[PDB]
Amino acid sequence: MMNRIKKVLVANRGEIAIRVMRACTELKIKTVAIYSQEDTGSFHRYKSDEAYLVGAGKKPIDAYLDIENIIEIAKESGADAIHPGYGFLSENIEFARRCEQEGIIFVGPKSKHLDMFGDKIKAKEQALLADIPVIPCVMNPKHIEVQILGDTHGNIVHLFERDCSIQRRHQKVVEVAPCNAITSELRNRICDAAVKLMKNVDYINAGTVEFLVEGDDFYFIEVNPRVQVEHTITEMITGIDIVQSQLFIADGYALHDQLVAIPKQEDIHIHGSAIQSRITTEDPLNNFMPDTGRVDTYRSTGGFGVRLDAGNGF
Amino acid sequence: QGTVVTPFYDSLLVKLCTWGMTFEQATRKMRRNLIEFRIRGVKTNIPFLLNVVRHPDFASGNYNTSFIDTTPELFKFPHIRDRGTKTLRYIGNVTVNGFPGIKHRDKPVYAEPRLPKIPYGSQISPGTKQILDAKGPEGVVDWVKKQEEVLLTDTTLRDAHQSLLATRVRSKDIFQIADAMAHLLPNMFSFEMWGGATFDVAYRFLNEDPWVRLETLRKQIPNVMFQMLLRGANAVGYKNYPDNVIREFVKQSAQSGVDVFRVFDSLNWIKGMEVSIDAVREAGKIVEAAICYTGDIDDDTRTKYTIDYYKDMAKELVAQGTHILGIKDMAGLLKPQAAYRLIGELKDTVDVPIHLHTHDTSGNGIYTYAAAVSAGVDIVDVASSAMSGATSQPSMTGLYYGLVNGNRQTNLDAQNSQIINHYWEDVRHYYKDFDNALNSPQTEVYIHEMPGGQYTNLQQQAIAVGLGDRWDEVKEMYTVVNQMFGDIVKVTPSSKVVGDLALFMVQNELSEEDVYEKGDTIDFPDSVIEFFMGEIGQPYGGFPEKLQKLVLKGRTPLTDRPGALMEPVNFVEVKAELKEKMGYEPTEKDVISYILYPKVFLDYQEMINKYGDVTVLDTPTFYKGMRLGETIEVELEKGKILLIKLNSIGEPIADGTRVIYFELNGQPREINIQDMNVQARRKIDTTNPEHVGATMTGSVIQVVVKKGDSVKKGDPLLITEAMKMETTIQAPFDGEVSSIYVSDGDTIESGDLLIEVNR
Amino acid sequence: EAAICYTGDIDDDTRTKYTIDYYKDMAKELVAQGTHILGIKDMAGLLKPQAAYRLIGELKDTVDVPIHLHTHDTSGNGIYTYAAAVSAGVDIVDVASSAMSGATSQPSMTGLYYGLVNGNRQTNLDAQNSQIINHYWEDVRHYYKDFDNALNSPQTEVYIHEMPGGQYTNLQQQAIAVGLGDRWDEVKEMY
Amino acid sequence: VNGFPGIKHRDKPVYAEPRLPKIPYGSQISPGTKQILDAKGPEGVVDWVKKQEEVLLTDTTLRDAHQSLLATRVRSKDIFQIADAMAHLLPNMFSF
Amino acid sequence: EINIQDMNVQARRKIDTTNPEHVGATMTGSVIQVVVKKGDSVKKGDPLLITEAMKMETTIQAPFDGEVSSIYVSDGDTIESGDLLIEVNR
Amino acid sequence: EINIQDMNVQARRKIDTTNPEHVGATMTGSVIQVVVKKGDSVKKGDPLLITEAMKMETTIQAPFDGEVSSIYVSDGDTIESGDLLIEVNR
Ligand SMILES: [Mn+2]
Ligand SMILES: [Mn+2]
Repeated sequence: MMNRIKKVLVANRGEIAIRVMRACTELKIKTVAIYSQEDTGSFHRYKSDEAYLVGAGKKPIDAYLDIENIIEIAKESGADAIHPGYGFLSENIEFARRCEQEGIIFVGPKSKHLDMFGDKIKAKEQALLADIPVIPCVMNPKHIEVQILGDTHGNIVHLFERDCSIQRRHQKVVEVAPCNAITSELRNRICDAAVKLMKNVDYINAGTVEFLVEGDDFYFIEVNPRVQVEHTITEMITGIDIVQSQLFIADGYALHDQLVAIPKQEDIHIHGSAIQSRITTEDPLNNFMPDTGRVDTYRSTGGFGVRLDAGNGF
Repeated sequence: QGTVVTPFYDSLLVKLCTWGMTFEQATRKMRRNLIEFRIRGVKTNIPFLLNVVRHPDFASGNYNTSFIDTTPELFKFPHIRDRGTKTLRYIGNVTVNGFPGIKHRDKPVYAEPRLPKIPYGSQISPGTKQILDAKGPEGVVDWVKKQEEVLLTDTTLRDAHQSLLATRVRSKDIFQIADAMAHLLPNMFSFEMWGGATFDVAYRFLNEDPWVRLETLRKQIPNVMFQMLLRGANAVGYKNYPDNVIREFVKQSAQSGVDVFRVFDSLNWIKGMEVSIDAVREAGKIVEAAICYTGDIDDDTRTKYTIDYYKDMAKELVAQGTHILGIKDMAGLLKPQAAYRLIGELKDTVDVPIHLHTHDTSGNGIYTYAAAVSAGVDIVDVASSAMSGATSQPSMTGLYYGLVNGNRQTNLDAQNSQIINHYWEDVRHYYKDFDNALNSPQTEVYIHEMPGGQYTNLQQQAIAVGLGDRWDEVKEMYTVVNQMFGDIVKVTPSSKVVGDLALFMVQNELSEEDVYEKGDTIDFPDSVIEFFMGEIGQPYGGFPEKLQKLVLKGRTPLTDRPGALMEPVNFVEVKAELKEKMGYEPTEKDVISYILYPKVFLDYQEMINKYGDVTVLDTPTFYKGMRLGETIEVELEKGKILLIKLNSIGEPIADGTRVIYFELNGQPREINIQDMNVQARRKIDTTNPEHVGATMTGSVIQVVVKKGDSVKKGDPLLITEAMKMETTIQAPFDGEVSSIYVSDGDTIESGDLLIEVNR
Repeated sequence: EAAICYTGDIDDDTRTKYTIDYYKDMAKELVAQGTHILGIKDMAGLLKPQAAYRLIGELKDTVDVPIHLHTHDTSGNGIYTYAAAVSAGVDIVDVASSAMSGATSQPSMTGLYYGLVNGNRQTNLDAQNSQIINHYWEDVRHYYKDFDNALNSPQTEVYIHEMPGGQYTNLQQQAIAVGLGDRWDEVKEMY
Repeated sequence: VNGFPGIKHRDKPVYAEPRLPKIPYGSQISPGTKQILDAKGPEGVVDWVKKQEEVLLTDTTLRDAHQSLLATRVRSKDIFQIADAMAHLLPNMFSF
Repeated sequence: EINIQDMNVQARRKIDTTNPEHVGATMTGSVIQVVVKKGDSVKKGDPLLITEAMKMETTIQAPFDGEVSSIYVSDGDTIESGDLLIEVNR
Repeated sequence: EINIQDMNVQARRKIDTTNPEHVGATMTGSVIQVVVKKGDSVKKGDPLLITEAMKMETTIQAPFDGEVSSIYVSDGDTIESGDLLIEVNR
């Protein structure tokens, strides 16, 4: 089923690590997990075919940033490719550069894309070269992102938008797709705007373009060159497995190859509406400080229209 | 999680539904989800749904109502993965009942052992193994002649622990250092790493495969030659065996990666090695025919085992065609001045390199090695310091430092060998229970001549049989008996004969004269009859005739190699018999192992079927189980780990069965272990009618049922006394008997839970 | 028996402080100070065998008192070192019952007897008698299991760090006591 | 009840009675190096030593040996019990 | 799981070597003094308790900043190496 | 002192090394079979019980003529060296 990618090492932890692993097994790809010492018990370690300790001796977070140890493990284990997930090293130039150099497929865009979009300014720049709106401080805006996919063969699709406006102290809390309270016309101006930018730089794999909206204008603010936490809600309204798509793209296929099954832009539609809620140990009765300890009872839920993507809640 | 499914309603646990933009997509997600599910406690129908979903007629989209009842591939299921459950069954069993033959005690808290830090993807030097591959046996020999330094064979992975730790060192602990060994010790002539008592001890006591050890290691150390110790006549086995068995064993040993065969006879009878030697030549490998040292050539009183003796035999062995001449001082009897003279003379006499092997029993090992080195010896056997001394080999680093300022040096890297040594320093603690050799010089061996190993061993039996008080008597008798036999070379198996008879003569108040007088009325141990029968070769100088006559009792001693006289084994027949017993196709290796150790081979199979490949466990777990609240990591294969934790240990029911409460990779698991060694009364759950409980205060006369018995309503479960007047507790329904909380005898009160009857 | 403590390594000229001339000067001052027997106290078992031959030889050429050698079998070369010393003329050596010999103790009295009994120069000992005594210690040692904590096998590292027989086991204890058991190698390097 | 300080508290083992050398009753201790000292003092012993071709032995079993291996814990009771035998069986030692 | 204090109390746990939140005895000896209570905040290096080793007092410290959890020993208690003494949550 | 049989039973004694009426285990293992009852008469050398040592059966005999007294073990029981097994009165 896969051309070059026979084994993927998932260089992350938690929820997104499990998501990737699940997409890999669906495509018959072998998985390799990494865990910090501190994460010796994280359940994502039990979801992969192989697991290896990383960052021995480093601090909890630094251990998942140990590029060279990750490369050692990638190579040791026979990993054709690395999925960096979100956060951690997913947006880190040295890490992409460093994979490319080792002939290890980086399941993401090219290093130069992380470069032009690692900076808050050189992004502004690229948005100007694209000929799309930007800010020159905005009143009561909606915060609205557009999902982009793009293959190595110059095809580039969008998967409509997500409304990420519900925030607490500027951190996302509930995400809704699509943005129910805007017009079809505005939706396209924004969506086409993000395609324009992402084609303009020949963007590769999954990425997201963020916009602020006031009434009927919108203004570019950011590109995240990675999967996002809320991609879930987009898969739900469009039908398109984003994480499999990522893998397919990086292997070398093209969006519409019948196996990858991504429709033509005209044939991509919105079906229904979806909401995401992130369940965390942040205690609202204690200033949202994360609780700790053993989870003695954990019982999730089910039924029609329900999706669960488990982090370290088992 | 924690539900009790009952037999009354449908069985349904959960409806799993998956979706795609296409059927094809949905099928992949169903596949993943069925596999990713974990359900334990009860069997499920998942193996079957997978078969359906994977079938290409399912994927095609074209199936009809008679798809299943006519696709019989759907009902062939794979061999279950229950490696976890097995591992838990092993651990729970040693934790509750202890490991056999050692005192049962809390598992200690151990240091993690110091592993040498090797740069990642570093570069193993070629060594002596490459020379063999390119230029064969003669190439290695020529090479050896060129070297001014003395060369080192390392015995740490075989004779060293055979001597100090009852050969109990496990493959896991050996693999873990092998990589480093390759990188850090590339200049060794060889690694003695197989043969001796390791073959049977691996199977019999470690529940692991010696062939796997040899083969895993071969890859791990590709630069240095592997050496083994072979008893000529009987290989590594316990008998005599027909020639084709010996040749097959050797052939496989050679394929599997053994490069140098040290071949000896326990009586120095050259005929007894002739098959083996020839087989080694034919495999393209190195032959190290060996002469066993005994007596004391510095003492002319003693006229049997003299320097001319060793010289004659050195020549015959070159004539018989050995690449390297080995001198095997099994008991550490070769004093230093005699080493100088012996090695000197033998160098004047034969044109092959010489390989010396002593034991540091007396404290003079190194000194003896320094003498040997001054006289030209080509190769000597040493061990890591932490596994050296006493009845082991002298220290490899000890030797390096003792010679580094002499006329003649060793090629070793002290620092490297010290770093390796640390690993063994640590790991040795795991084997405390087998570290029983009193580890200090014993110069008495110059009187009695008991080999390194058999001293600790023979003492054990003496103690076992109530003679621990009289060990000195037995050591004196051991000496007497060697004289009674006309003075023989004592090493396995000649040594056993001398120990068997020594024990017997002490046990039965028998002197030497007592045996000459009343010998025709006395029944001597089987090994002694066998010895005089000729069943382990012919002693130099031959049997003493009067004593032979008394022991055999008219029996007619053969005068040839017992392998000449034996029906060759039929490998095709034996392989089929075994296949039957194992229930699948055995390897050429399984077969030879079954031939050599039929019983213990099958006991090994029985064991790994019950508990899986327990080889993989860390040694402290292997011998001691788990502490409450401990977590271990069990490496099944690189990258594939069982994180196992032990939470608690259930109270026993009547037959001793406890439930052991584990978490395995996040999954709570409950396994039943019968406590064999048991030194609060449960009441019923009034709600549950599967509970059968006592009605009044009294006792249990008789329990009439066993766990798993089928019952029909009204049937007799047990009988309870109430002031001596018997009354009979019956089944309240049809069902199956479960746990039984009481025994004939037990006193009981009303409410007391007695028996459980599942529907 | 005024004694000179052996340290360093006189077979190594890199090392210029504790040399054979050093031991010779001090041997004389000590005879001057008025010692009946000159003792050489190799507390750490550092005196290799060839250096023993040379050292004892030289010191015999230099002073007219008998010489008493004392080493520790820490490295595994104790006996060998004693045999060298014996070849060069040493008058007296310190040994112990086999069952209390080896490792950080003295070499075995019976070990020595048997190793020399066929050389140019012998010891005056009765093997059999010393073996019978030895049995007593073989047995009694078990009483002290709880204090028998020296890892009893050669440690050639003492040639790097130079920790005496006793203080190795001891210093390790404190290292362990104070939470540094994991880092004992660091401490030996620091020593 | 409370254990001995500084060691793990554990059941007392069942020990062998140790092998004491059999000495004839009222046997006869050889003079040795101690007599030389008493008669001829330090110089006498020194001169004696110079005469000996064999190498002489000081036995460290009762001091440095157990200082090294057993934390110097060997007790006088265990030492007295072998001393008689020592005198009879090891008379040729230079010193103890 | 609920925590109930047993008012009327009439086997020694060893450490989980893996976990550094476990503070365990280094050598055989006893507990002179426990210097902390459950829930106390500590800074790396601070004094948790004091353990005797043949009468010569030595002081067990916090291996990091954190919060004190369960305490398995009391002033008096006799201890062996490996014995779990105190737990310090991060 | 009166002897009462406890019908309802829900620490291992070692031997008194001094006393030869005590018969104790030689090595670590278990009890296969007890061949005698209390009050049985024995002649020196007779079979008292059989003890396993790594599966290889070995037989504990009477060290003299006498009478069997108390029996501290049963078929099944696990045993260590020094463990008092049977008592044989003269
Ligand atoms: Mn050997
Ligand atoms: Mn000293």
